[PDB]
Amino acid sequence: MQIGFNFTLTGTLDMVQQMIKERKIDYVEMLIDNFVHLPPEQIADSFDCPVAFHIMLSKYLERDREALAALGKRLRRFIDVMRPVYVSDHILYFTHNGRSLFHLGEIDYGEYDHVRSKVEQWQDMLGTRLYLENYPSIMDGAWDAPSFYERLSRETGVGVLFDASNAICAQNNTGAPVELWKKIIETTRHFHVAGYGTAFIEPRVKADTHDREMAEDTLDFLSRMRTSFDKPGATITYERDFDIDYESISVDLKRLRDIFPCV
Amino acid sequence: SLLPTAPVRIDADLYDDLANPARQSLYPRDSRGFIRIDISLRAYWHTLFDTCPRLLELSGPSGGAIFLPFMAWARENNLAFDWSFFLWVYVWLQQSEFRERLDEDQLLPVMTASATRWLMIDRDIDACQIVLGSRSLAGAAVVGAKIDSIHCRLEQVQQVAFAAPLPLPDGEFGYFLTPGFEIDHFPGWRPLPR
Ligand SMILES: [Fe+3]
Ligand SMILES: [Fe+3]
Ligand SMILES: [Fe+3]
Repeated sequence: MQIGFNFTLTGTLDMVQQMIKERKIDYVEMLIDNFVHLPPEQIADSFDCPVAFHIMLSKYLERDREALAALGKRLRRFIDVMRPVYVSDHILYFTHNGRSLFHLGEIDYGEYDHVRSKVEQWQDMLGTRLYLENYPSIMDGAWDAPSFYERLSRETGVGVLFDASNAICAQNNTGAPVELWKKIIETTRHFHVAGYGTAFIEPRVKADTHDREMAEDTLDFLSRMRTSFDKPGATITYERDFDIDYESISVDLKRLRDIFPCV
Repeated sequence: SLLPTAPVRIDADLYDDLANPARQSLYPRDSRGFIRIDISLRAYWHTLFDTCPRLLELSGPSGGAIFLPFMAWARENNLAFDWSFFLWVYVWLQQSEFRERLDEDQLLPVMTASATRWLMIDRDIDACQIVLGSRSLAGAAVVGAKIDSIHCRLEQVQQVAFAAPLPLPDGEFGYFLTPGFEIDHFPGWRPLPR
């Protein structure tokens, strides 16, 4: 199991290169569509390790074909220059009737035909195999999502970028057990994990804040299914987007290394 | 233990109310939908006021005297909540009970916030800089450049002053997009989206 960290803001560069030097992470996962006006070589040179791509705002389920295609062609040159270990994106509801959501929506998993056609078009554009992330469900779509992603993957050839903490938000929020994801967990070699928070007015509802250390139920998940997660060529990206404190990240990185020892 | 999904089941049943504070009470307090709407709404509240805290010196600590009437107004005029979001709050402010307390100490943060949001969320490959103009900021503009080097020490949003004077926009605000990271030729202001 390789351990990664997510690079989303240029001000974290020095801290990420330090994590690489000290061998606390083995690769960097970039939120790559934040950087498609950089020279791609310059990012390749800033990390002395393999890189992976995470795409956040393609909005490939709703975006017009012309602007989608241009972004794809630009990402395609980034893939050529950097050879990312994988390329990944989301299944997110961004806009209702022309109005942007600020807290993004879980997709109605009944709408399989629509997602499938859009996913195929976007994977085509990118020219490589695509990994799609699971949503940190609040509402009961959580129970629908495992088989939806399993079917989506077998019909289109996409992969799942299994986000362990999102699945545990889903479990805490909706009851849907993380064991539903067993089959996906044993297939994909690529994972994500992070700390999560709570709704301000209701601590029982979990929110994917990526702002703190991993919870105990999240660590028990990884630890009790460590054989199902770990695999030839398996990777797990730790994600911290807020309270990006070096020391708080270093313990969570070490916690992952304890759960997945090097040999 | 779990909170019931009450009148609904999936997020898709809630889409229409995710940005409407007046319709939140229609869900049971104990229902999960009430909570889900509250999280979406606090996301709107915090995007507005975390980025522009001086707006709370107008509303007061809860932000309500801006948040509620503005959210109702954005639904009425069917605003998109795009990068222009903050600019539209300032527009609403100019016709509100607070219009007498606007000054450049309030104008520049909302201009910086919209320029910042455009350059973080816009994904047009051909647009590299946004230029914002305002009738309350003559001769200067607020420019938002997309990141084009992992090693830039400067802020991505700057106030740039023009040597040749600029036409005041038609509305309170105007904008235009730049294909590279220079500004040559002024193409005319465009009005705010939505
Ligand atoms: Fe993600
Ligand atoms: Fe994730
Ligand atoms: Fe997450």
